[PDB]
Formats: sequence, C-alpha cells, structure tokens
Amino acid sequence: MKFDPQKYRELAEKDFEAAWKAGKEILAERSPNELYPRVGFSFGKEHPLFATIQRLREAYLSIGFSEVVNPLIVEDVHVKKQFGREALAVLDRCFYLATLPKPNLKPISSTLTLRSHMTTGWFITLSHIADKLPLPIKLFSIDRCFRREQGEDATRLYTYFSASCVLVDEELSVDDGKAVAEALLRQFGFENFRFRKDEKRSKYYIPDTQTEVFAFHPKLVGSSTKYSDGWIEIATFGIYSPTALAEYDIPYPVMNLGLGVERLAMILYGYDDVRKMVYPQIHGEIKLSDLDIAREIKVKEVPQTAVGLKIAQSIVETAEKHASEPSPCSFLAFEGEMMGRNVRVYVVEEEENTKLCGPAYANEVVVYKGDIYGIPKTKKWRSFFEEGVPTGIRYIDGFAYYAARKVEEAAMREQEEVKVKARIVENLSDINLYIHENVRRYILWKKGKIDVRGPLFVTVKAEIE
Amino acid sequence: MKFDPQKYRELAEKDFEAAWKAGKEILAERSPNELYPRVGFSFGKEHPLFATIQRLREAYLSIGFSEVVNPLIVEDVHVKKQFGREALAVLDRCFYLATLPKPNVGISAEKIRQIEAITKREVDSKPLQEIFHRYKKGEIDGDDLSYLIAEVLDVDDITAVKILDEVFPEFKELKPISSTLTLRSHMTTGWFITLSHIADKLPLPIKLFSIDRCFRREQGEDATRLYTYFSASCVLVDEELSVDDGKAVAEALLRQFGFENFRFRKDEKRSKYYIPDTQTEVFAFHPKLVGSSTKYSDGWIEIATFGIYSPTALAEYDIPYPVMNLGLGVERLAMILYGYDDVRKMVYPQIHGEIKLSDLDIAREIKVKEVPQTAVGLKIAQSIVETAEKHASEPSPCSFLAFEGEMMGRNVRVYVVEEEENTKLCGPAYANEVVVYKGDIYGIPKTKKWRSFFEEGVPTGIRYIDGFAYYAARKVEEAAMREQEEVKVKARIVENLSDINLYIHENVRRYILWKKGKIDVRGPLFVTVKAEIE
Amino acid sequence: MKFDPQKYRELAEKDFEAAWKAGKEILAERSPNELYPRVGFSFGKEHPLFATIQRLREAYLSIGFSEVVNPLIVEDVHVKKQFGREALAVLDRCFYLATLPKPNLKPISSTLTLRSHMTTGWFITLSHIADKLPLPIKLFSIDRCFRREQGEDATRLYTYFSASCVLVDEELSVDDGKAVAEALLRQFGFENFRFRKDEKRSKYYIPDTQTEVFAFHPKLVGSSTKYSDGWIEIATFGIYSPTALAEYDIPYPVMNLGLGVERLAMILYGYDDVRKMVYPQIHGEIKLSDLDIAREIKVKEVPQTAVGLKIAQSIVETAEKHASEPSPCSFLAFEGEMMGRNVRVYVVEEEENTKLCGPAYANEVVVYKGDIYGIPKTKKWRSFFEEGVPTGIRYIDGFAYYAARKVEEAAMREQEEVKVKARIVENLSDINLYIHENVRRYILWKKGKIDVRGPLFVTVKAEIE
RNA sequence: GCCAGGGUGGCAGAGGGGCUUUGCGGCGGACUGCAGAUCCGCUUUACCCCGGUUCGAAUCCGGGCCCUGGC
Repeated sequence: MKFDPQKYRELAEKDFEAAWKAGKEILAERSPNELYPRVGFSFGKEHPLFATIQRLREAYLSIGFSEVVNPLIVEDVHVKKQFGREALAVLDRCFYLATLPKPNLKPISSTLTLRSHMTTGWFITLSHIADKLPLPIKLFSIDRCFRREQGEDATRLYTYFSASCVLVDEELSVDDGKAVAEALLRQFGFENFRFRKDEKRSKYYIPDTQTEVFAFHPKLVGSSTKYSDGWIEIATFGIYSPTALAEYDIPYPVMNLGLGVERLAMILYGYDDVRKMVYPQIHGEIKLSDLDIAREIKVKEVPQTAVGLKIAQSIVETAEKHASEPSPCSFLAFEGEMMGRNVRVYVVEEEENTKLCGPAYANEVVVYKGDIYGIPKTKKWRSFFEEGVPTGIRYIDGFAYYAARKVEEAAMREQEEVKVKARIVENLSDINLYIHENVRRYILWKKGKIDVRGPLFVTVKAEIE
Repeated sequence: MKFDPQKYRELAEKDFEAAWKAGKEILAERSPNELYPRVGFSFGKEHPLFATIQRLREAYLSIGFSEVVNPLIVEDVHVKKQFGREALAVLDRCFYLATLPKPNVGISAEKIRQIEAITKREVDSKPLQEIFHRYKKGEIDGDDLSYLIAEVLDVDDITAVKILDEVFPEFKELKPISSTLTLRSHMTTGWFITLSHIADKLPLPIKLFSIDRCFRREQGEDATRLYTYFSASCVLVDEELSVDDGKAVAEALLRQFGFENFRFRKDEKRSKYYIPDTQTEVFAFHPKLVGSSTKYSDGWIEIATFGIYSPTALAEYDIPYPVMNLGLGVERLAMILYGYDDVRKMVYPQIHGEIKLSDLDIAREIKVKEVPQTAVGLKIAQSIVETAEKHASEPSPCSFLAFEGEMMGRNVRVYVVEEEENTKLCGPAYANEVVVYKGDIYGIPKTKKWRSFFEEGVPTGIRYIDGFAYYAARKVEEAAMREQEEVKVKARIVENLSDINLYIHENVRRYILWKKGKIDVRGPLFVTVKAEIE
Repeated sequence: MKFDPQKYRELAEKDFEAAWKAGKEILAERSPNELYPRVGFSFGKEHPLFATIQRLREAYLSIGFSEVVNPLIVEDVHVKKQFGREALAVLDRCFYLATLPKPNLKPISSTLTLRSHMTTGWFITLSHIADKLPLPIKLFSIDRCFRREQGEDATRLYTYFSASCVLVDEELSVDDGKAVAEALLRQFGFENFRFRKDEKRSKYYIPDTQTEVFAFHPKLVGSSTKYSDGWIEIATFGIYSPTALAEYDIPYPVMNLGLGVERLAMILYGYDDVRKMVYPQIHGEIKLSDLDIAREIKVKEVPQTAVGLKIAQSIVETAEKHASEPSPCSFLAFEGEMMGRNVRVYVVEEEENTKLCGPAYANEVVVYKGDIYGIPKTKKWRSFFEEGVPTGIRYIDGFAYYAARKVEEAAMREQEEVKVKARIVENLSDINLYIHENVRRYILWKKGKIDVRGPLFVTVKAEIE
C-alpha cells in the first residue's frame, strides 16, 4: 500500500528501530493462491532449429560472408544446365509444381521445380555479379530446400535448411573449402577436422574437388551413438565445374560449401531424432517442469474476508499443537466477529479412544518428476522434498481454508452453527485443491500420477451469534 | 584462373566428359605454405563476462523490465540516508574519490622564490606569472602544448616537459586529497536517486533494470575478492508488493539460464535499507553443477539476493510506494555458464597465465622455411620426393634421375643418391611426419605404436623428405642463378625442425616453452640430392 | 468460452452458413474497461547507450577482434611508465582511491587510480601475451573509464565508455589505423572519412602517429548543428611508442584506436545533449505515447451485472435517436428484470423549450499530443481524430455506465425509484472516467492539459418493482 | 579467528650466520652417425615484505602476508 514519507521520516527521527519494524505495515498480506509458487512470470522460449539458424548467420558474418536470398522456385532447365547428362537422375529427387486449371479437380504440372540444394539457386544469383564486383565475392544463405529422398521419413524429411556459402575468386583450391569449414565449425565448439573425397563426384563440381568434412566435438565423446569417438560427418563442399559456370557466363572458379542445419542443431541441443526435434508438438514431446506443475496446484475455496483468513489460519494453528490429545476432546481456535456478529470456532473429535487429528494431517503436497505426492516430511522422503518442488500447502492448510469459507457462508446464510469435517483423503479434491483440466490431461498424457491419500480425520465446529 | 565461358559451352555441348575433365585446369596449384592447415580464416571470440551480461540484458527485457543507467559516483550522504547508523560499517567497505590539488607558484613558494635567482636557461620572455596562474583557474593535461609552443618558443613538448622538471620541483610534491564522493558498492545506492525522479510520475507498475559496475574493497586482496564487479540489478515499483514478487522475478529470470529449482532463505544480515524479514537469499539448482568437483556437487548455489526497500529509506527520497529490489552477481553466473572455478582466471586470463592454443593452431604455425620460387623448382621437389619414395630401399651405393628439364634456359638433371655403402638410398626416418599432439610437436612414423597421435592429434601433412625436398629444389634453383653447374646437398641426422627446413615464429616457440611443452623431432634422415645444371 | 466440437461438427453438417454465424457464440462479451485500448501488453525498452555498446561489440567481432577485460583500478606508476615526463600533467585528470582507516571520518588516499582511457590497462594486458601468441593479435574492449576533465558537467561527465582496440604485429603504420576506423564505422552508416594529425602528440604514441578521425554521415546533413555538412570527429588512434612498450617488455609496435561511445549513440538515436541521453529520468525526459495515456483513461463505475450492461447500453441507444425531441419529453429505454424484479428505465428532460440531450452528449474523449480532449466529430476537429488516439468513449457512454450501476445499487438497496442526471461537464469525473494519480502527475509535469467540458444535460429515471 | 610445522633458484629438493649443495630442464658448440643418443661449455650467487640483533642474516628475534596437519 502507498504510504506517507513524512510520517516515516519524522517517525524515524524519534526511534529508528521502531520505524524500521513499523515498515512491515506497507507489505501486502497475500492470500493462498497469490503466494509463490502459485504466482509467476512467463516468457517465450525459442525453438532449437531457428536458434541454430541464427547462430549460423552470425558465424558466416563473423568470417566475412554477406547474406543473400537465392531463387527457390526454378525452371527445371537450370538443373539441366548444372548437372549436364547426370541431370535426369537428379530431377527424380525434386518436386515439380502443379496448378489447378481455372474451371472455365486435376492439377496440371508445370515445368517449375523447388530447389533441392542451395546450388540450383547460386548459379542464377552469381550470373548477375561474378564479373561485376571486386574479388573475392563471399556470399552465404541459410534457407529452405525441398527433396524427395526415397520418399520416406524414417531417414529424411521433405524440407530442410541448408546453411550455404559460395566463394568467388581467380585462384581457388580444395584448401579454401577446408579453411572455411574450420572457421565456421570452430565457432560451434568443434576442435579437430578430417577431410575425405566424396565418392559420388557430382557433375556440377570439378572432378575430385567434392569433399566430405568430418569434425570432432567433445560433447559427443561417450555419446550413446557411433559418434561416441567424437567425430561426425557435418558438411560438404567442392569447386563448381567450368562446364556449369559457363552456362551462366561466370568466368571464375567458385568454392561452394553447404552444411545441413538439422544435424548441427541436434548436436547443439542434444537430440537423437530429427523429427522429435523440429516437430515436438506433433510427436508428443510436450513438457512441463515440476515448478510449472506446482504453480498450477491451486486452492479451490478460499475465505473471502480478512476475517475468514485469520480463522482458517487459527484452525490450522491449534491442530498443530493438539492433534495429539486423546479423543473425545475439544479446543477453541477462534473467537471474534465478522459480517456483523461474533463467532467461536472449535477444532474437535467426538469419537472415543483416538487422536484429535489423523496421522496424516501434516502431509505436504509436493511435485517430483512429473508426479504429485501427498507425503510426510520424513527422512524416508527427504530426497523428494529436496529435489522436487513442495507447494508449501499441507493437508490441514487446504482443509482449514475450506472450513473458514464454509462458516463464512453460514454467516451470510443467517445460520448459527456449521458442521465441517474431513476423514480419508483420496485426491486433490478431498483436500480443497485443484488443477486446470488441461494440466490434468497433460499429466495423464505424460503417464504421470497423482498420489494424494491419507487419514485426515479432523473436524471443525463453529457457532455464529 | 579464369576461363572462357563460350569455349566451355561449345565444347560441353558436344563432348561433356572432355570438358568436365578439363575443368581441373582452372584450379590453383598451391605451394607448401598455401596448403591447409597452413592457410586459415580467423574470427574474434567473446569474453565470457560480457557474453553473460548481454544474455542478462535479453533476459530482463524478455520479462518486461526497461533498461536504465544509474548514478555510479555518489556523495556518501546517500549511504547514510539509506542505512542510518549502520552506514559506517558500509562506508568502511567503500572507496572515496580523491584528487590532486594544483601547485602554487606564489605565496607558499614565492617568498622564498623571488628571494633567489629564478630561472637561468635562456628562454627569457615576459612574466608568464599569468599563464601560470591560469593553472589555478582552468586547465587540463594537453595544455602543456600551450605555455611553451606558444610562449617561450619551442614547438610541442620538446622543452615543455623538461623545462618543468629542472625549474619547478613543486609539481613533484603533490598528494591526492580525498573528497566525500564515493563509488557505489551496489546498484541500490544509485536506484534510490533514479527512483526519486519518477516513482510518482510513471504508470504503475514500474519495471527497470541495469547491469553495470560497482566497487567494494575486501581485505585488500584479489584471491579473497575483486575490487570491481558487475551487478545485474532491477527494481519493481507497485502499490502492493511482497516477497513473492521477488521469488517470481528470480525464477523468471534464472529459468532462462538453465536453472530449474529454487529455494529461498532469510538473510542473517537483515540490512537496514530493507523491510525487516524481507531480505531473502536465493539458492538455485543447475544441472551443469551436479557431479561437479566444485563445492556445489549437488547442483545448488546461492545466485542472487533480494528484498523490499524500507519505507524509512524510501522517505529520504520522497518515494511513496513499496519497491522490490533483486540483484544478481554476474561474475558467478558467468563461471557457471562457461565453466570456471576461479573468478580471477575467468575475467583476467591473460594476466593469470591462462592462455592456450589448440593443436590445430600450432600445426597451422609450422611452416616450410626454404621454398622454390619457380614452377619448375616445385616440380623438381615433387619429383625428388617421388623417386625417394620409389627407391628408398635400394642398397648403397646407388643413384636415380629424379628430374630432367629446363630451368632459366639452362638444362638440368637432378639425382637422389647415397654415397656411403652398406645401407640404403633413404635413411629409416625419411618418411617421418610432423604431428602436433597435446601441445607437443613430434617427428614420428606411422606405426601402430603412434596411432593415438595420428588419431587424436593434428598431422601437419609434412614429412622429413617433403621438407628436405623443398629445401633441395630451392638450392639447385639458386645455383641455376649463380651460373653454377654442379650442386649437391645432403641431410644426415635430424635434431630439430631446422634440420627439416621447417620453422615456427618466435612467439609460438615461447608459448610452447611457457606451457612446458616439448618439441621432439629427431631421426636418421640420410638423404642426398645431386644436380647437374648446364 | 470452451465449446463442444461435435455440436459444431454435426451442426455444420446440416447448415454451414448457420454454423458459421453461430460461431459468434464463443466470443467473449467484453465490459468497458476490458476493451481496446484499455487492455494491452507491455515489454521492456532498451537504453540507447547499452544498445550502442552491443552494436560496437558486434562490429569489432565482425572485423576479427577478440574481447577482453582490462584492469580498471591501477597503481599510478603505470601512468608514469606510459607517459614518461608528461605524466604529472596527466595524473591531474585522474581520480585516486581513498579508504577510511578502520577506527581502531577522514579518508586516506592510496596510490591507486581509476583508468582515464583504456590504454592505461592495455599495456598491462599486453605484457603477458605480446610475445607468446601468434601475430597479429587483435583485441578490443568496450568498458568504463573515469576522468576529471576540468571538473565540469556542461562539457563532460565523470564516467564514460571507451570502445577500444589494439592491434599487435611486426609491421604497422598509420594506415592500419585508418583501415580499422573505416571498417568499424562503415557498419554504422558512415560513408566518407578524413584523417588529420592530432596536435597534442601524446608521449605514449610514436611521434606523429596520433591521428584524429572524421567521418561523414548522411543522417547529419541538414542537422540543426555544425555537423550540418555531415562530418564529425568520431575517434582517435596512434601507434604506441617503444618507450612505453619497453616498460612492459612488449617488443612489437601496437596500433591503438579508441572511440567515444556516448557520441556515437547520440548520433544513432538522435540526441543533442549527452546527459539527456544517458540520464533521461534524472533530467525530466520521461515520456508516454498518446496510445499509452489513452489506455490509462478508465470508466470509474461500471454495471456489475450482465443486466446492468444492456441497460446502460440501452440508455445510450435511445439518446442517439431522441436527443433532438423537444422538452419536456420522455422515452422508455429498457424494460425487464434483474436482482429479482422487473424495471423500467426512462431517458427524459423535464425543462421546457429545450432538447432532450445537451448539444455535447456525443462528444468523444481523445488524446492528442499529450493532451486529453472532449470534442465532437466535426470536420473542424478531423486532424485530432485522425492523428491522435480516440478512446472510443463518448460523453453519454461514460454517463450511461454510471446510470446503470446506480439503479443497480437501488435494486439491492430495496428502493423502487432513482434519479440520476447530468448537466455541465467540467472534467473526467463528471463523465464517470478517471486516470491513476501517477498519470495525472505525469501530464502536469509534461505541462499537458485536460479539456473535458460541455453541456451534457441528460437525465435518466427508473422504477424497480 | 585459536594450536603447530613452515615459506629457496624455470621445476625438484638438501642446508643453515659470511665460502658453499644437488638433480631435472634449458641454451651454445662438438660427433664417419642409418634412429630417437654422446661429449664439452652454461645461470638470474637462488632463499617473500617491514623492522630488530650483528662487523655481516637466506640462515637469530618480533611483526605483516602466503601453504599445510587442526576448531
């Protein structure tokens, strides 16, 4: 609450310590569902694929390449100009575009295709500048490509991102490609590199320049994979063939290096399955932290008056010191007024030979590894309390709040007495607690469990006058 | 090299394979020092501290706080308006700003000055008692290129610097004089000031942050603490606030840095600028810390602290609303994120001897000293290695024509030979390769004995004969200039890189020494090359 | 509200158009203060100084320099080692550190100082590596420095940021410094550069290498300053003198370039005064957009029942079609029930020879240039309505809501009739609208004005039974 | 912060009022040697800082730091 500086100013002139202690007066008195962890801030989380793409942009810029957007939709003649004879074979892996013929049904294929690698687009782009800009020209682009690889999914996806670059200069060799790979890859934590000639020898690359790049990453040593030794194939490059360059009037050699983004991201963020990584929602990988679930556990009925609160608070108070006493037995917890009349609240047990409260009255609700537990703070359960996240709500706590608001309803109901007792807890409900239907569906989906049980056996009585 | 597009188009349209194969002509033939890993690209690295700060900026922004710059230099009265009597304990941990006073070329040093022969060094000029009085008025540092360059003649500080020393030992006396100005020991000292100008003129709630420097002495040591540090701080101003707002903020912030669980305890200090019982310490759990050798084996560490400003203190600046303040020590977070155990090594690696090159870096630094300056010379070298590889077992004596051709318009024939008898053309270590492994440079042969090195280190791709061959070719190449006719160069026992025509820049050599690394490049090369140039 | 897919599924199988139109049923019915622009999202805004610092880090990394942290607190002997004789003069501009002597008051100066430029720290840092790392060594650091320049503030501040770098190599010249400046500055939009020898010729730089850099920025041409021609002094560099390098055992020349951050930021974000830029709160530069202020304008009393709303809504409805009718005159606006009994709401005027509503009943509240206006939608005021931000709340709108909640209070009060009328509007209050005390203090501070006036003259009567 | 043993050259490790180890390492040179060695020459006379004792202290005494077996 807002306060007056003068008061505290002079009030502190008289007695500092008193002024200081007086300060608690400005603090807000929070009710159940407004207490941590039930209250919190949220924020967006980025996706591993796009984070990686952004890291790659930075890395290329770090070594001098300028960004470009290459043609994505292209006439199949371009693949013909680039692969030569081997072109028919290549086009098999591509997708062609088809359009519905404007009915004055059946789509009609055109001669347009989606690029299968960035290269199809690089030649077009280079044709307009390779002879008009100072050398060397260093361009890069991280964008989508489409491929019909076998037409499966267990091995590959239809669309993927290629983090690609081209280097145009008068004198080039396979060494420029090795230098670029190391400089790019070192920025991602790779420490050692090995290169081997790629057996396929594609016709758009000068014979024997097509190289496969292997890099070593410590993060992968001891990995539950064949990448256990730390090495993995991560990119490929080659020097474009004059046969292809010539079909675009490019007169200089061109070093092209391409790296598959999905694989890098998997390594950086620890994924084993590409699809689980880029499409987690679609592949049931949703996930909430224990702290998240704990925040969703709320008190259903809460006292609506400042009086109600201090009542539930008192109910709890006396049960924390007389849950032992033999029954029958009775105690007065609260005495005062609300809504216009005084009231007396009693914590009791009518049954013979037993204790006031059940042995589980002090059990606390705590989340651990996706499960919700109702347990006692015993050495037996320590690990749950220290590594999970306790709600700070006990069995009585949840009940008292219900009790209070219940007499509070009697007061406004014109009654004069109310009976509210609790016996055996079987779920969150029995303890005046709930979670939104979506979180419940979540926990089932994740095959989690809710174990909130126990002998509460606690009764409260009150008489309003 | 460049090529002709039209030519390639027309040859490719008819005979594709021929054109494709011919493409190799446009590639560059690289000399030894132009080959990977000897050539490379570089890039700058980020310092862990500043990296963390930028991430913290992004994290505070993502949760709705706006950036601010708070006062850093402040009168110590603010620590008093904020702590009350406890202030003295605080100020004893702070630094005060002291400054140097101006010297007096009068009164103090003039009654006993004009009572003696002032200056002799002839520069005479009229009494600049004024141009020297203005020094008690308003001056600076570069003002020296004034009362000299445009006074008693003499451009710049040629005689300006020295005229001072041997004429007025008065400047050499000066001693700094403290003031009441202090350097904030935590962001809080400055938040109050900043908040006094807006807590009541901006829409509530007000969410501001600042990640900046603070200063705080500690036992006068470095291994016990640092004099300056960064605090990633924030303030929340609203009508209703409780410790829960501090918790919610700590979690929303820390969760973005990989922490997953939090615990809060009351701070025994119970500092006066905070409402009693609100000063909380925050402990967080981070995976990277579990199983760690550190004192945080279980993954828990105290990462921040927060509280709610005492209305007693808010009043001193006329702030009418409660405010929550959370501070995070940046250095510690950086250590966790980038894996460091010692603050000092983390932020001051260069000064604390923590410099490092990777094996790959060292390999790149191993170059070939002597290299043929001719395209034919390179061919000559290539052929030497070639014939040396073909007839390395031929019993002694023996001889082989390695290369026959023209160089400088003077026919040449180079031979690989072995004079001595009872041995072979090439020594046993002729095919040894130079490889960098765990900081050392080794001259070794590919033997099951050294798999580890060739597999986990970085091969330079250069062998004893390769290095020697380049040396030789350059030699004959030189003779072919001295108008010579017969050249002979030999290699016997190898002691170091030098004996292989290999070298490393002097800084790299020192790095290796400093890191207690070694260079073991030895072995029996015993290879000879003879040339006849006409 | 949550709905059932099956219903809409089959319901759409019967008649799509009907299903579609039925969709409006799931939308939320928003009450006054929950309507745009009264509801919104916020987000953090970064400060120009720190944004610039971050752009500078990127720019240095873009050209190959690695980040470093240099010593900030230093023994004054280092300035002595670096400036030689000219050192006494330099120390005058520095700050020394003093500590309170632990009383078993008066601070005692030590021999420690704060660096006045990054250079004081570079030498220390370079001493440990210039002879142990491959050349060239390219380091940079953007951090704080302290200076007692004249001891004023109208010209300079005590602390500032230096965006600095060093380049260590065997062969260097003043040309390396020019190359670095252009590469760094081009990334900030500067297009042309001129260099002139700095007259001061500091002793830590090789004589005649200390250079001043001038750069041209189009953003500054036509600027209300002498920077009108587009040029401005933006940085300085030089090659460290062997005299100084030698005191640290550094055997190679070193190119050092430093650029003052505050000036760059001012240019990038358009500021004329350094202090107004880095300390806007302290120099009264707080600022809220019109849209922000509009959002803070809320309806004080709002009908608490769905019935109350449709009532206020109806009051408004009939006044929009009978504000003309001559008075005395009366109309029935609503008839139905709430809280347990039927009610009839009347919009009327008892006075003779006049109109039902005042001529200002339809005036709208709109914010423009920091001022709040109550005006009619007339060609005369068009520019205000098209360039400012209207609240969407008119004079009647604000009143009706009050009327409604007022009968709503009579219903629960057991009454049977209520009189609520409005005459002359003099402020936001008279129209059932308010703004939080801090926004009001804001508007006064910014010397803004509130002009909400006019003849409302509208009366409402109702009788609950 | 309270008990105790101590702080030596690049690394290692003896010793103990002035002369004084030593080993590794390293650097320069020599060697008819076909494998990772041989011989000669080599330092910055090394023992934290402030006082005290003394003709003289690294070695004796007091204090300030720094490492360790301890609460």
